[PDB]
Amino acid sequence: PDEITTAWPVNVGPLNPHLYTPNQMFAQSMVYEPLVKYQADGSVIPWLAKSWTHSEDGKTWTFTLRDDVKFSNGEPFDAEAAAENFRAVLDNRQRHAWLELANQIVDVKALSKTELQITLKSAYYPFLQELALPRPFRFIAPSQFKNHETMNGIKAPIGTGPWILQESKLNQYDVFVRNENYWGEKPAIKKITFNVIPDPTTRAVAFETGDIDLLYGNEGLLPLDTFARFSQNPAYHTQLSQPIETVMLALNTAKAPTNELAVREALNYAVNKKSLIDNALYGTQQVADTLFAPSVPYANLGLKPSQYDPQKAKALLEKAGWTLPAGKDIREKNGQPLRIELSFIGTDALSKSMAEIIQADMRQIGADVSLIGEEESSIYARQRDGRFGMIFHRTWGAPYDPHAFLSSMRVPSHADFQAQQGLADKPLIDKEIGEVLATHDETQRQALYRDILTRLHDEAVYLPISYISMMVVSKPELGNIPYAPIATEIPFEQIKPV
Repeated sequence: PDEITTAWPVNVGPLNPHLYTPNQMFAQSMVYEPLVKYQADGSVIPWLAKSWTHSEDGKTWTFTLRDDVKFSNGEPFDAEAAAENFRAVLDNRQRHAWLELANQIVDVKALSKTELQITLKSAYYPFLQELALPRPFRFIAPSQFKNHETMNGIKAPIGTGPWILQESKLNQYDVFVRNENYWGEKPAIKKITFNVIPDPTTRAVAFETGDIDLLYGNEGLLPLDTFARFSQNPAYHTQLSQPIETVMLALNTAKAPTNELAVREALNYAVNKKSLIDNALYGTQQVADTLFAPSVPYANLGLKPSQYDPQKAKALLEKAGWTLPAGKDIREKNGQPLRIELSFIGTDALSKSMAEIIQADMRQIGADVSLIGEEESSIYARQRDGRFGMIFHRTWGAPYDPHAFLSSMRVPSHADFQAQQGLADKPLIDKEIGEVLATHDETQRQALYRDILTRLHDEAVYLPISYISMMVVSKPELGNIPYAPIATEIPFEQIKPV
């Protein structure tokens, strides 16, 4: 009644707060906590830090910490424990290159038990928002470091947060219980069991049978026709949030024939996205015309959508010299067929379904898309090294969008750098992304985001497909299930059946 059972496609991992896979971000966020806490309005509030000051040049910050917080094993949280966490994270600095605060922090020291001083290389504006992320700047008890580090593993995953990992059984389940000595608000739920169920259909079956009480996740959570059925079944409860991030193709500007602007612009008019969403996504998601929805901070720019218009796509191709050989449906230019490889995770039925639609729509304008569905490791390798024509991709949701997603475009081992590498203006874009991150002149910050997002739109680097939502299927007794401000978090401590 105050215990729930839910599911996740894999175990939560070791819950090292400072590492990535196989740790699951939402589980790191249940056990470990930040200095400051992200809010839906884009601000942060005091959290383990009660307050803070900064220097006039914006580079030196001093946080006053709570003095009443203990880790779940009774050891105190104080500035020394925080400073040792920052050292453990930055001892592995290379791994966090995607996150610009990890390159900005030049020193962290405890000035006393309650005062923590962080010095930055520059006046990095997103500092507090990156400190609020699920990882890596959250705090494990230093006693649980292994030989004074975390990058080589941890002992027990001891955090300050409202949940404690009770036990994990690999390939089976993970069980958390409420922290009875939490410094903040006491959750209503006392125990949460996660059953490991990798297949979406099997998840839906688990819920119908009553084996689980709650499913919570993005558009991959369960089959969408099933979800629509469940939303009409008065024995169940369902929800669909307002959109949290964009799903899009990345087009390789450095690889033929996507290296041609006119080919990328044509592809951007070839897909009927509303039909795609109604055919493959059961009508449950929203059409996307831009990298970021106009509701994302800094991104209400009046960018012009490319509406589905196969006549215009064909015209653009014809004008660029891609015309149809006698008796053939696939265009050719300089003897080369207009062929494009579309990469995605082959096991993933929803991705395959979308890819088949996109392939069919692009065949109608004379582009031959070849589907390359591979296991996830091979797709991630392709993202990193630029071995793709088109690849499925997504943004990151709040509080990463847009700043941190844009920051990462500079990192060479990410899909977006690779996709953009054929642009003559790539250096300028990357210089402008560095400038926007440290700008405190609000007019210049808006102007730099407008320039970067407008160049990316006008160069047709992406094919935005949908703004996707979180969705929930639950037993009615759990009541209304809230959403967290951070798109990757699950706010279990806010569920309040009574």
